[PDB]
Amino acid sequence: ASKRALVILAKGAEEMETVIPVDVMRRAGIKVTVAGLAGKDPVQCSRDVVICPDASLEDAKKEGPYDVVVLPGGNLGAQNLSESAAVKEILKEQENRKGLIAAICAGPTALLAHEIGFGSKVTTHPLAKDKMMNGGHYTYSENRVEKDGLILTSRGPGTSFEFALAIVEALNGKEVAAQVKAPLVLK
Amino acid sequence: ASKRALVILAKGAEEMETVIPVDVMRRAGIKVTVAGLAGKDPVQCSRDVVICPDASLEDAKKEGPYDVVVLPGGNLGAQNLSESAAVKEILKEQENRKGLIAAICAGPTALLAHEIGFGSKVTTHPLAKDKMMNGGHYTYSENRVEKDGLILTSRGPGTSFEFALAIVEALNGKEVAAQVKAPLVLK
Repeated sequence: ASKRALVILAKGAEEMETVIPVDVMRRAGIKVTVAGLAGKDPVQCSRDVVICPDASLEDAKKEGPYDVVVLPGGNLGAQNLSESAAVKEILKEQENRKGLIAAICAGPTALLAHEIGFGSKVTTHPLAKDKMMNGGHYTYSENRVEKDGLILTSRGPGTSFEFALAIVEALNGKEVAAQVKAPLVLK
Repeated sequence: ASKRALVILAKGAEEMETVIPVDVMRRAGIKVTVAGLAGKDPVQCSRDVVICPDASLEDAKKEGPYDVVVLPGGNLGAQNLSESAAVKEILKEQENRKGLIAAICAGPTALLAHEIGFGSKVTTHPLAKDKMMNGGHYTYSENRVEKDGLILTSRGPGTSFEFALAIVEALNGKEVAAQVKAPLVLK
């Protein structure tokens, strides 16, 4: 049986932070659903790459549970995630059921919006720190990837491989992460 | 005036190797055209990410010249590039006019197919070396990014940031590459 990932794709998502996790997770044999927040229409990412989701979020949320819920960054994508009642519900259920939640760059600020994982040690993009830390509900880290229990965070486009491989390790183990990593030609 | 890039997107392209250069180049203020080899329909990449091109290659090739032509990798994407007469023409014109050609992973094997840049020092994905070296028409390198004149090559998903930043440096200079790099949170 394979593990399953839900990647929530909103307008303004950082496309590198979307595609790197999707691709790496699929290399790991994870069943990944790219779910469009706004429906199954194509999504215009932050740098104008247009990605066709696998499903609407509306549909995908009925086909859970997922072993991980992934929140890409990009300032405007994260804002859309933060404003969504559907995202709130998905994250609250995931946290209740002790499933992994993984967010990168500005993505963790949706955790704040939805009151998820308070008390966790987290990282974000440097420019998103102040937003994440408003109210002091998290403890900040400058590590490239941070994991505190079921809350997995990371910093930016350039940490996306490390983030994705951390998700793979959490779901499928160290050996699978190492096997997936080698063909990537990472430093 | 801005520099212009043509990114040729075929079925089976490695989506990370497509999106990272597009996004990084747009961050650099380059005007990037994502051109679908087979037309302007959505393209199913190697790990099933579906990208909507900006234009068909047929249309985009009429709107040149481009300061760089970029060939993503992915074994099957590169095969499609290698089999295309339109790609052959584009690359031969680009080489004739002394414009940059940038190829990553399996992508450089399309240079071999189209008889482009013979004698150049090149790199590829490790698994693509034998194909690239058939006939001894290039000199092989294990550097993460290799540049020999107007032939710029790189190795894999994990070298895509370095590849993209090398394109930015070649087109817009070292200072712009450094400015674009810093917000990425690269090591």
